[PDB]
Amino acid sequence: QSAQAAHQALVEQLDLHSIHKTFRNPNWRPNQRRNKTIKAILGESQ
DNA sequence: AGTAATCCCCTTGGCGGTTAAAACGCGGGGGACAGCGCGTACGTGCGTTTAAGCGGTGCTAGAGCTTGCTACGACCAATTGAGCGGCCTCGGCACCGGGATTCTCCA
Repeated sequence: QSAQAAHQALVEQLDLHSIHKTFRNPNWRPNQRRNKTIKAILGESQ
C-alpha cells in the first residue's frame, strides 16, 4: 500500500545510519562504559 | 427474709541475701554492603494457528418437594459400680563429680 511505502521512504529519508560521516575520525574509539551517572561521577571525588 | 460479723484461704506485697544472669569494655574479624563487568536470560514485537467463547439444539439424569409411618432417640424413675478425691511409697530421673573422649584452632 502506497501509504506504507511512503512512510518507509520518509523513514529512509530521515535515517542517519545510511549516512557516512566524513568528518569523523575513523581511528578513535571510546571506552564503552564512559556513561557514568552523576552519582558515580561524584563517587570519583573520594 | 435481710445485713453484718466471723473465719477460712489465697492472692498480693514487702524484706533479706545470695548468686546466678544481665550489663559493660574492648580487640579483631569477618560478614554486610557498595562497586564493577558480563552475559545470559527475560520482555518485546511480529506472523501464525489454535481453540476458547458465543448462539443454538437436544436429552435425561437427579435436584428438589410431598406423603406416610415406623423405627429410633428424648424423657423419667430405680439401680449400681465405674470413675474421682484423698493418702501412701518407692523407683525413675535429675543432679553432681570425676575421669574419658571429642572438637576445635593455631601452628
